[PDB]
Amino acid sequence: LKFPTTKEIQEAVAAIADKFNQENDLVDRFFPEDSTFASELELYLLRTMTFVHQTWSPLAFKESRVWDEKEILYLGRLADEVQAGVINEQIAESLTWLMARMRNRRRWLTWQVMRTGRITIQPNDPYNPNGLKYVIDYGVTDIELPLPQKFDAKDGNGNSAVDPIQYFRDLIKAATYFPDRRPVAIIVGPGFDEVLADNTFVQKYVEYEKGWVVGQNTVQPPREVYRQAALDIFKRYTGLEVMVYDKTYRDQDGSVKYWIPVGELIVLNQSTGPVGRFVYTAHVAGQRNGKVVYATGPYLTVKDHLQDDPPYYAIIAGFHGLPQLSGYNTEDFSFHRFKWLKYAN
Amino acid sequence: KFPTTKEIQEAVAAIADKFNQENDLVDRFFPEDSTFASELELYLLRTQDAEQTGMTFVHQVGSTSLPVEARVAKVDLAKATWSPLAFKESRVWDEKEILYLGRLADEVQAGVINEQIAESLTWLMARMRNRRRWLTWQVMRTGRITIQPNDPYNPNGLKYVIDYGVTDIELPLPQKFDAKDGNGNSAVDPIQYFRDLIKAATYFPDRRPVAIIVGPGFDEVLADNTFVQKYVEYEKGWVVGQNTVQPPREVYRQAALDIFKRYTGLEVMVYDKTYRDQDGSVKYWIPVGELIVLNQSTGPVGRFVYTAHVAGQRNGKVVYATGPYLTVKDHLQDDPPYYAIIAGFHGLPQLSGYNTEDFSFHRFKWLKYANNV
Amino acid sequence: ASELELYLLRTQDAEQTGMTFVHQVGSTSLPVEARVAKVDLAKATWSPLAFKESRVWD
Repeated sequence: LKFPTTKEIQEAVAAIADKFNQENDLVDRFFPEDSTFASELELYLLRTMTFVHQTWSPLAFKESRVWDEKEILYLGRLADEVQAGVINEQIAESLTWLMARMRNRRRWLTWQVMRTGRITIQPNDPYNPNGLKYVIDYGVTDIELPLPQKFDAKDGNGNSAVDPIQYFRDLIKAATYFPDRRPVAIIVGPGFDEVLADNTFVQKYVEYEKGWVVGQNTVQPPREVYRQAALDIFKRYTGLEVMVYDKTYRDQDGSVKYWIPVGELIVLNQSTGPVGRFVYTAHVAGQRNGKVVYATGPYLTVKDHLQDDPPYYAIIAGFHGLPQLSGYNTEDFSFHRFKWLKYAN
Repeated sequence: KFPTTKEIQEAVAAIADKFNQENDLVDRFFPEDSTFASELELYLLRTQDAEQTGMTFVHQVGSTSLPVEARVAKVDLAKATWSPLAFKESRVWDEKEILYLGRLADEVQAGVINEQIAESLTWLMARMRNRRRWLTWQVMRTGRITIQPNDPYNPNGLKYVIDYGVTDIELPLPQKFDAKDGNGNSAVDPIQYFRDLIKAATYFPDRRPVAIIVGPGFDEVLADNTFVQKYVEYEKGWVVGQNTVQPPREVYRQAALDIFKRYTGLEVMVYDKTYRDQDGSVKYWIPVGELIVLNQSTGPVGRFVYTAHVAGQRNGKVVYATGPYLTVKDHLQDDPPYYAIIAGFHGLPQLSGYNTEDFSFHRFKWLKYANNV
Repeated sequence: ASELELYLLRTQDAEQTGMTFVHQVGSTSLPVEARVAKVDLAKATWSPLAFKESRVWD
């Protein structure tokens, strides 16, 4: 008996989405969920006095994985009486892998639109069959930061060239007049402290406080300490937050890709909280027996091909999406909120 | 969220009526006809004239009649090897614009979709008509039909070389018209050239150039011909030695086609029309320079034939449609997101009645001289 | 609708004829190109303006 329950499918989709939103994350909180009824091909948006009296198209994606329906009716005709409970487990595992690659897709869109700014897709991706390309602009003043010189440059026994404490101090001085240019929080998912451990300017400044001079009392400040002390040291010196968030990536390559770039950093300066938006847009569904309706959540339903002489059993959680950038300024058209320097040589 | 089907058929008939209200040369030459057959006989046959005259017999009294030589239908016994090339097409719409118009036309879903319906129907009718024009003009300008994937309606390469055995589809020009000699003069009087064609056709019934077709301007080539220049000089009574010194080029251009049509007696017709095949360069069916003559008559040559409609037949014994059709395809439920309509035809234009006497048949020929632009 | 649809893009001409799609009958289908009309184009850039004006006499 291949009978699956539809309200129970909605409840299991609710449980799977509860598990998906259970694993919460920073980049999810930057570009959050939103569901409108009108797309109108509007992606790059603009958003930013109680008087005393007397440019894109919507980029969409849906998911469906096929299985062997002959294997399915094989097992469902063999295990006859406990068919429903045995098959609902496979329904659960199917919805698990479904929601897994779906959340990987949405979160993929978010970290791709952050660390690179733009979104262009290729036919060469094995994630998708066809891969027809579509490009989306950015609208930011500076997509990335300038550098005087790189950070993993060595001189002597162990020393890094430029001090990011002194450089962000100079940014504090230059942004005292304009507090929108002062970096509020820095974002680093994978490892970033091997260069701050190289800074014997900074290790020397720490042992100035600690009173063991590198030539007088101690011999060599061990960089393995500074690999997990440099966060507290850099925060004590400059005075901004450090947040560490990193995930895996399921693709044909199998290489676990961090979503923050390895090495350098990610910087916000203007504000704190959600930058931009993910926009759920409308799903095409059944028109109706009556009249039209647009889906307001990622719609999910089942497909049986028992009736069809070419058989294939699958399921689809069909919906359509849209990425939204940050609310642009009403003073200039380029709107800077995120930036990042680059020393990944 | 869809218009009516009989209203869509009436609207497509209205668009076809607006299309056919605009006539054409090539619509006059090859009017439509329909067959349930598909054998695609490459030639019709009709030949019985005074150039096929014959006469009765000198027979004596009281003897047996000397009978008729029956060479006509005996030589007419042959079989044709050709196959119809059916031309069918179907637009489609992305589901994004379907939902876009379902949202944007929440107040009036009828008209804002019916305008797109009329646009798609009329543009598809125009593409069909220009495909038929391509077929007819392409066979009339070369004698044969050839296909390759280089031509941008053919991504596939489904190529079918169809020839019709016209004897000399083209005409020898020893050189072009406007070959410059002396300082600069003409190589050949075109009118004296056409009267040489008549002079060769003094004994021949179907070599005598009756009417002529040309797409673009060749009149500047006429003005470069010092023969036509001297004709216009004698026409207005001017003398380049004595009366005038230099008339313009544009007196010559103005008087050239007039003096040509008056002296040669063949009707010059101009039917340059328009096609680009996704290349931007909208071209004329006849290229520049070279021109197509007719030497049999002026009248209908050939026949456009509708090949029978292949379709989902019915429950029982079948019958096919007899002209261009239309049907819609709704995929609002299906997994690939689209909507589509389809309206094709199955057909082929056929040539005229061949001569039943011999295999030779040539109502039209063409000569090439476009050596400089 | 005040569509702000400034530049109309309607190549509805006999100049843009193309041809019908040559296809082998009996074989599997191949539709005609709807991208010859349009595939993907951005939004229209206009500020759709307005005329309103009022007469007056004392």
